[PDB]
Amino acid sequence: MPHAFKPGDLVFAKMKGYPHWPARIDDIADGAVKPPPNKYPIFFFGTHETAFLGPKDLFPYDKSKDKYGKPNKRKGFNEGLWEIQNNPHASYS
Repeated sequence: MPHAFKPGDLVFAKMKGYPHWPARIDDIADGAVKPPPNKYPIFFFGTHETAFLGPKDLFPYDKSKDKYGKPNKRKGFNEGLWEIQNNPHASYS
């Protein structure tokens, strides 16, 4: 049975106006800005952008990849597919 989301989990993350996007739940570094309550820091692969999202926009990667893990025209998307498949826990700093 599923647990709550935790840093390191891989997802497709949904934002208004964008396709479901390969992403991870990030850690928050010491001294770094924390997310709002009930929100997680999402690191989007490919773009390497962060946004704060709740579980309603987070689709676990293993269950979702056959649907959402397909090339997309949008900038950064296909780089993002490579990252989540090939080195999803690397530093992209």
